[PDB]
Amino acid sequence: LSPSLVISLSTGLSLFLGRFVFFNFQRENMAKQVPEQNGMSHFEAGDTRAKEYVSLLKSNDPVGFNIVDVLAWGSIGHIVAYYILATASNGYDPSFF
Amino acid sequence: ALRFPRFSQGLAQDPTTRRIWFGIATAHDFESHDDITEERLYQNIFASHFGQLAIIFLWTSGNLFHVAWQGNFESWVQDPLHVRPIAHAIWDPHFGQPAVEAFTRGGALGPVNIAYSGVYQWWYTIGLRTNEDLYTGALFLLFLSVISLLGGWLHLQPKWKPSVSWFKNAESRLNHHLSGLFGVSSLAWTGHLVHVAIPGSRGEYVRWNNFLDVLPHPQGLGPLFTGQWNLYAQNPDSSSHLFGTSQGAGTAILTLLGGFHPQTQSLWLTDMAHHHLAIAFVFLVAGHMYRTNFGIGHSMKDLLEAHIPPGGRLGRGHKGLYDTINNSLHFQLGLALASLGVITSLVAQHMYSLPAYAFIAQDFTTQAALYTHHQYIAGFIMTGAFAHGAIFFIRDYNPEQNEDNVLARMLDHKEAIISHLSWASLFLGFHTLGLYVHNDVMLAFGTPEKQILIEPIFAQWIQSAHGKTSYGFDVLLSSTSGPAFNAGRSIWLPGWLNAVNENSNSLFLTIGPGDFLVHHAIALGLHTTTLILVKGALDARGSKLMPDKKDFGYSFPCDGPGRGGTCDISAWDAFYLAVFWMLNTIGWVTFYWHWKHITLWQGNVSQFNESSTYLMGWLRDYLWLNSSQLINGYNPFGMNSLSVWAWMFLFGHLVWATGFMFLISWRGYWQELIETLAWAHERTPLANLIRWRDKPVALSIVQARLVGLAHFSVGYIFTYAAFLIASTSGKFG
Amino acid sequence: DIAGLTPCKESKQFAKREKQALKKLQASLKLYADDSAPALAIKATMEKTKKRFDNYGKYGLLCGSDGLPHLIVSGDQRHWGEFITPGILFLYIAGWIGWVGRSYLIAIRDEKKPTQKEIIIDVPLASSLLFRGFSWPVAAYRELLNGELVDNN
Amino acid sequence: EWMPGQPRPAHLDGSAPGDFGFDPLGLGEVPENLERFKESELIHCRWAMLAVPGILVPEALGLGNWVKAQEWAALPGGQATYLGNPVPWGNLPTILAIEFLAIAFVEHQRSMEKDSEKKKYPGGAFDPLGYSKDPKKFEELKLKEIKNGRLALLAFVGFCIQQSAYPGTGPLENLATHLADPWHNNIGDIVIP
Amino acid sequence: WDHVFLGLFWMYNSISVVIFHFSWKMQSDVWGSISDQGVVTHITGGNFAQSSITINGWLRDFLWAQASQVIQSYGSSLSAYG
Amino acid sequence: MRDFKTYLSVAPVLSTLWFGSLAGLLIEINRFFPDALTFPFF
Amino acid sequence: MSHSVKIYDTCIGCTQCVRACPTDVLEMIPWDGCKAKQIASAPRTEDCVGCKRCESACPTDFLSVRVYLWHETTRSMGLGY
Ligand code: CLA
Ligand code: CLA
Ligand code: CLA
Ligand SMILES: CC1=C[C@H](O)CC(C)(C)[C@H]1/C=C/C(C)=C/C=C/C(C)=C/C=C/C=C(C)/C=C/C=C(C)/C=C/C1=C(C)C[C@H](O)CC1(C)C
Ligand SMILES: CC1=C(/C=C/C(C)=C/C=C/C(C)=C/C=C/C=C(C)/C=C/C=C(C)/C=C/C2=C(C)CCCC2(C)C)C(C)(C)CCC1
Ligand SMILES: CC1=C(/C=C/C(C)=C/C=C/C(C)=C/C=C/C=C(C)/C=C/C=C(C)/C=C/C2=C(C)CCCC2(C)C)C(C)(C)CCC1
Ligand code: SF4
Ligand code: SF4
Repeated sequence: LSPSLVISLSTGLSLFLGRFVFFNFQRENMAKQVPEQNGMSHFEAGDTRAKEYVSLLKSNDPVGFNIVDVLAWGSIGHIVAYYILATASNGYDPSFF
Repeated sequence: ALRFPRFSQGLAQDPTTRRIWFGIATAHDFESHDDITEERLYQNIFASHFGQLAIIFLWTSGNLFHVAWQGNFESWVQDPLHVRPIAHAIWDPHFGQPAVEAFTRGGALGPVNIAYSGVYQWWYTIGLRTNEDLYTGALFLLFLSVISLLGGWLHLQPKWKPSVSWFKNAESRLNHHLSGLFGVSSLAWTGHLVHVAIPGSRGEYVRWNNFLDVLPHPQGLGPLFTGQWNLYAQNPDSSSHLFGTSQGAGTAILTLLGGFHPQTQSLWLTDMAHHHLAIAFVFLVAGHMYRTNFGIGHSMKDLLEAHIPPGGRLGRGHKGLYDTINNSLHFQLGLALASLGVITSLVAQHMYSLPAYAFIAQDFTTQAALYTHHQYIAGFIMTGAFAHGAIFFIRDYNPEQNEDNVLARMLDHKEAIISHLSWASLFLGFHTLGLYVHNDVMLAFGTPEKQILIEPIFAQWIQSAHGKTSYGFDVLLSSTSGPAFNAGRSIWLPGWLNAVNENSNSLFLTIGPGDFLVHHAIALGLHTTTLILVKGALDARGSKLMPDKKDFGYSFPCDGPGRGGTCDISAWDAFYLAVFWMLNTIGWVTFYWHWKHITLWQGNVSQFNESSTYLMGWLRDYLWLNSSQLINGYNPFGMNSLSVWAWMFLFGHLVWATGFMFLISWRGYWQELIETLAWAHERTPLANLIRWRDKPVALSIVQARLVGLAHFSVGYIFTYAAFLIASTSGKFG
Repeated sequence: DIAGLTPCKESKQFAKREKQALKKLQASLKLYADDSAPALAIKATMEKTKKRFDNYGKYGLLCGSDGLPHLIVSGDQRHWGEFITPGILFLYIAGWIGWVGRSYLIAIRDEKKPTQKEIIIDVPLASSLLFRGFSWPVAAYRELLNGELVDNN
Repeated sequence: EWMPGQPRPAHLDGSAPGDFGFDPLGLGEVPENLERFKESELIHCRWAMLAVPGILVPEALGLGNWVKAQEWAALPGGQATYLGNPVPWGNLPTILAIEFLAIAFVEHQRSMEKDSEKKKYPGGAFDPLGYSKDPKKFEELKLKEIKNGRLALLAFVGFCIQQSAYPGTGPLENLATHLADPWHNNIGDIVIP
Repeated sequence: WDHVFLGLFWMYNSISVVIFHFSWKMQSDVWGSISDQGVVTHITGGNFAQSSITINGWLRDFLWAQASQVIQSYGSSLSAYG
Repeated sequence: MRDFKTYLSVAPVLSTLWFGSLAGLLIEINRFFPDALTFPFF
Repeated sequence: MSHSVKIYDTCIGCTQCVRACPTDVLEMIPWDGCKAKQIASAPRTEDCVGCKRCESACPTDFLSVRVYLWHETTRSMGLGY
């Protein structure tokens, strides 16, 4: 196939799914899941390196789509695209049935 | 404290000699020390880990340096067969001249020891070819040891001392270790295989000089970024390929073809590169799971809280278990040791059946030593896992924070678990011993046909399900019309089936009724050792005889002769009893392995198939028959190179028998003897001038149990190691 | 031919083992006159060996490559008499013994000094309860159904 | 009641549509769990209702069966066919991509609603003929939907089991085999080979 | 009582060494067979003088060598001893 | 006679009688049905 | 630097714990929590050897006298030399 077209299409579809379809569920799950030790969060327990970067996660997007979500969903898209490319290149693998 | 040991005020003021003993066995138990806090304990653990890494690196560097300086690696590379590896030279002033004669092996000019650790094959496979490479590797490992020591010193200084909450940041640590320590390291090893080891196997010398000039593929990184990854699997090495030379070589980098290399009888290097690349991908993916400072990810606390089955069949589920597993170091240590022992047994069972290094399948003594070593290591590590679980139960378990958990419910129904383990062990022992005694009696009476020989139909069916065709089962991977066979037909099935169906390697050996009996004995040993360890862990906090055992610590001698007698009532004593059963189980496993392989290598598997079904066959055809050259290491007529193994054999027998007195004879007799000895020294002229500073006392009960167990284990290991190496070196196969 | 095992009545090695046994027995027999008691004992032993080998051949046993019969416990209906039928018989007898012992322990449970009925067995009650284990599966199944088999403490 | 002469479980009172008091394992003790089970059961039955003609009709029209229609994706470079005509864009990556794109965001809006009745029976644009306006006929149609859907689930179990018993053939072929001579070819032959 | 229990093992050890000494010495230097010519051939060939001075000699030429008659007794009249 | 029967009902004497009867039964069965490896009656 | 001998309130008042002591560690003091109007006490635990004869004679369900082994001296190790 054409690597550029497949990679762009898969990354765009993954970012679309993350921004529109699976955004509210993900946001609710990160709201419910916060790492805590002994009943308190990692940073307030005394760990200076466990502070959450509120500047990096602040975004001007209307829904709150920040750079970390872009990186994660782009990773999903790139992985899916490379899986598609490597499988389509190989004219084998569970084909004899 | 004002006296050794300085970490214990109670031991420092002891006027007896046990202080000198007890300052040794309590030195690394920081939690029992004086005036310790949590953060100091964690920092001491960190520094000791850095030290342990330094000693590991130094030991590896010493191995490389001694092989480079006194070994014959360069001459072993040219002729991997018909050349014995050399570990290090021998300089013994007590040596006689025939000892110098008999120990001059290889191309060496003096006495040398023959390396049985397999480091030669491992270094030859991964690209090392000359002694300067070994010198450079030893220097690099020494530098790594110095770096680890410097880091351990640095991270203890008040400026760089980590906080306790930093150690309890489990999510970030697990994410980094899964992605970086596992994924990135496997990716780097893939890079080493692709850039150096695989071209080295094809006759190309790739070092740091030609590192940036030699292309691993003719097409470069283009097939990596533009899709079409299969261009890295175009032409693999041929069946007529010779290792280390360009004859029959290929240009493929990542392939999935099963089986072994035809010449080295080991797995393909390209297979290993693809395996480590896939493992790197999987671990790098898995290292982005848990939450960190970036907002996304999972919280393992809420992961444990959420998994509660409705209906209350598990109580409160895993509620509050994160706090207990994070706050307790012994919980983490027990889980780490359990997993490490399981994968160490996996390493042992997978290296002999699927050898990983060139020309290591032909080296039988190396394979036997490696298997026995790693299996004993795994047994000891599993015993330690259970012991540290018992330690956690005594020390770190909080019943108020663990109410109705999946952990408290173990203590709720501990009687059922212990009784069912007892039933399983008793049933296995009863029936296995009965079948063995039945076979021995039947063959003693001249009627071998009346034996009870049960074919392991289940495991044979499993072997047929993996592709073996020596049993006639037409099942998956053995029938040509199955969907499992048809799906993987074109990728790896021909090589895998060729390796499996070949009856010369250790891949899926043919098994019979003796294998059935010895596997059931193995199950008996595993179940009994688990019974002892689980009983100790679950009765560590108390029982009906001693309801307040938790107040007496992990290791205490007894609770007096009251209530009928309370010897060996602590969980430490349960560990001490279970060490014997672990040693017996590993002895059975390694006996089975060594006898099956020493009958296969001779091409005389009928001897094992006909003699392993009764215990007299084990005693005669394995222990008595294979020890002739071992005990003939030195005789009145002279000596040979097996004299060291005979001496170590007798040494192991002696030190195995010496622990019997720390285990049978007990303290009061020796104390009453020491009293008379002290009187004799105090009343002997010219000897009252010399007086002791520490009052001589007998060995403590727990101390004597540990000393006897240590002598017992040393005797076990040294005796079996001497017998194994002498049997497989007097005849190689 | 399960698991690559030839039947014992069509195995050359089985007949070979019988030949070695008979040859050794004849070598022992040659030392005595045929009308003597040791000769008669040896002849009886040889006849017993021949009957044993014939029975093992005719029973349907599968003989391995070493000439010895191999039992199959996988549940194959051709070899249900090697493990499954003797296993059922053993389970019946063991349940009989266990049920009789449990019934005796229950019967002497509510006495003034029950231990005196354990060191010294009260024979009439034991002989009365001996045959109660003949129908042990039915009694055990009903007791489990009525919740009398287990004790809730 | 599903089983006459048997007491009803305490969780079920018969008020629900299709509430015949069948819960031997007691899965629906928790009321919100029971509501989730009602929604999941309704979705399963509706999917099987869409399934059953979608399996029978292509077999009746001579286009293969419901297992032939998935063979093309197994073949390398397979081409899908509709009504005997090959769809130009009918390849496995494109079909899977459009299925993931459109099956999501239609299963996502279904999870946005929080009303349990609207989660089961949304109405609005999904009820254009006004069959839910009258309440008595609404409950009657609820019961009819429940019963036909349970029948469809049983039919799909029959589909899977008959495909496992007779590999690579259609359910109507099995029906014709039964109708050829019913006293000889049926479940009995596979239940006792 | 525990002193008696400990001394039982040591009496066992002493008597075991004594009977091993007796067995090997009479098998090597006393017991044997007389030929018609007049020569004497012992059971173990008089190896007590050179082998019994080492523990390896006791392990090999006495235990290992003479245990072949008890481990190979299966199938014969001495199988009860095995 | 009652005391002697009580002595016969004690644990070792009763165990000896029971196990001797069982051993005799097993020995006679092994004489009349020798060399039994399978259950061929069915 | 001595074995820790502790008395709990479940003590009946039997003096067997005191009579069984070979080093005169325990004694009987007045009390009001039992019929015997007395309880055991351990004021001389510095001479305790740890023989646990005292808790081998305690008749309660579990021991009202408990000896926890601890730091050992010349008189706690039973050394006459
Ligand atoms: C990505 C960067 C990173 C890396 C590389 C590491 C790496 C390490 N950390 Mg971790 N750590 C990290 C992030 C990281 N950490 C962070 C962010 C935190 C804070 C939250 C911590 C907190 C932390 C603590 C508190 C401690 C460590 C420890 C360690 C060391 C473990 C001991 C060992 O060497 O394992 C070696 C293991 C492997 C390389 C892989 C696993 C081996 C598998 C199980 C076996 C299979 C492999 C294969 C078959 C091998 C073949 C062998 C060959 C001969 C053929 C290791 C150096 C310990 C320490 O520092 O000791 C000095 C420790 O005490 N870490
Ligand atoms: C090699 C000899 C040996 C043998 C046979 C046993 C046997 C046993 N061990 Mg012991 N053990 C040994 C050495 C041995 N141990 C050593 C050296 C140690 C280290 C101190 C231990 C420590 C130990 C621990 C810590 C535990 C055991 C337990 C067990 C039981 C395991 C389950 C099972 O196999 O039962 C099968 C039974 C047998 C093999 C023994 C009976 C032999 C036959 C069947 C007798 C039948 C009687 C016969 C008719 C003779 C008549 C007697 C008389 C009239 C002449 C079993 C009783 C575990 C347990 O209790 O499980 C319930 C357990 O918790 N053992
Ligand atoms: C009266 C019959 C009797 C019965 C029904 C049971 C029942 C049970 N036993 Mg117990 N047991 C008995 C006697 C009995 N036991 C005796 C005499 C002993 C001392 C050796 C034990 C010691 C024992 C152990 C060590 C274990 C059990 C276990 C078990 C359970 C599993 C079965 C099994 O492991 O058997 C194994 C049985 C024995 C080891 C052999 C002894 C049984 C003899 C053959 C029969 C006793 C019958 C009696 C003397 C006859 C009197 C008749 C009356 C008319 C006077 C099961 C609840 C296991 C467990 O708890 O797991 C749940 C287990 O670990 N039992
Ligand atoms: C809601 C709404 C809304 C708006 O407002 C309006 C409207 C639109 C109107 C509406 C809608 C509607 C609809 C769509 C409907 C549909 C239906 C269906 C499809 C059903 C099925 C249904 C279905 C069903 C019952 C099914 C059944 C089945 C069966 C019997 C089967 C049988 C069989 C056969 C023969 C043969 C083989 O061998 C076997 C089997 C396979 C077993
Ligand atoms: C501004 C904005 C916009 C735009 C946006 C965009 C356009 C974006 C893009 C984005 C992107 C574009 C992203 C990406 C990402 C990616 C990443 C982050 C990565 C991934 C990857 C990875 C992670 C890896 C990979 C690999 C390799 C390395 C090789 C081997 C294989 C693999 C695949 C594994 C709009 C207009 C809408 C609106 C307004 C605003
Ligand atoms: C005391 C204690 C403790 C400890 C414990 C231990 C030490 C344990 C061990 C454990 C163990 C040592 C375990 C093991 C396990 C194993 C498993 C779980 C396995 C699995 C497997 C599988 C799942 C497989 C599968 C398969 C097959 C069959 C083949 C083919 C492929 C596949 C993969 C599919 C702790 C600290 C925790 C806590 C406290 C208490
Ligand atoms: S401590 Fe023991 S002996 Fe003393 S009064 Fe209490 S129960 Fe009696
Ligand atoms: S342990 Fe011995 S010395 Fe100490 S209080 Fe008890 S009886 Fe007295």
